[PDB]
Amino acid sequence: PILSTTTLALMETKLKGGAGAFATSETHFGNYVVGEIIPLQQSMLFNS
Amino acid sequence: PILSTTTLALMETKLKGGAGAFATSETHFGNYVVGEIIPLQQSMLFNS
Amino acid sequence: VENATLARQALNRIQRSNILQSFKAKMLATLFLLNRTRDRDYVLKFLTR
Amino acid sequence: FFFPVGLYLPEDRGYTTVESKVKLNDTVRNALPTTAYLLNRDRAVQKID
Amino acid sequence: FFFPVGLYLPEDRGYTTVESKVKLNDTVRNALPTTAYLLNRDRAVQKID
Amino acid sequence: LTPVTMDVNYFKIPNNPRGRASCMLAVDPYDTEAATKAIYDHREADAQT
Repeated sequence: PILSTTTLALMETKLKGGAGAFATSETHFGNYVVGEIIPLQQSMLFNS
Repeated sequence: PILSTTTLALMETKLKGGAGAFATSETHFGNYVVGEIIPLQQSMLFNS
Repeated sequence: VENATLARQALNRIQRSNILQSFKAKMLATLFLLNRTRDRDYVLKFLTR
Repeated sequence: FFFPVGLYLPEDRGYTTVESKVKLNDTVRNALPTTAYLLNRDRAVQKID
Repeated sequence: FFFPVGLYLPEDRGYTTVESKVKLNDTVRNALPTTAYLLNRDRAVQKID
Repeated sequence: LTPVTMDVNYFKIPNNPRGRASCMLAVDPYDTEAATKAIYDHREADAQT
């Protein structure tokens, strides 16, 4: 699974999170995010 | 992009926020901020 | 000392403005530093400079 | 990789776990999703419809 | 550098992410921002309209 | 000038203010027709957005 959301609001909530925030999944009344199991987005960009 | 805001409230929150807050890109109903991507405003100020 | 190397004629206006901006920043930074900050690196660097 | 779009969570079991963090205004476009957001090669947001 | 002024985000997909931190009183003058705020060379706020 | 309902997320990333990227390290070398198609042909998708 890859980080995806049904509404930009939770995406903006994810973008502000600290290190490793992408991994955790979150849901709302009718919206959700699924976290990527592999921390690919943090690891790949960390190389610069 | 440079740190910009469409209402004084978010600008005041940015000033009150600690180091590293300028990179954030928070939003609101019809108000928003765009955070600087290079931390220029913090790095430049330190050396006077 | 940090702007002595670029001025090579009479002070152009922009250089003087830079001098004033550095004046206001350094003046607000330097006031009562010994009472303000008490870590070794800052004090040693300040005295050396 | 696989990712879903256009899903409908049951209303008679609805719940929130982010109430203190995010708040969406009352409009059916938010209530019933029809869009998904994903990241590109560079860490930027992209939209699929 | 570039910066946007006078934009209008969609209302039907409106959303908030700072509700616990900041609050604005109900007035359309706030709802449709006609000005932008930017930072001077020194950390001071500038007001373009 | 720029329309009112511009997608603001375009401004949150390093981008070209023209609204359409034209970086010439992407196009094939000396293919003038391909380069002008990349810049001006709005019946073919832009890169990076």
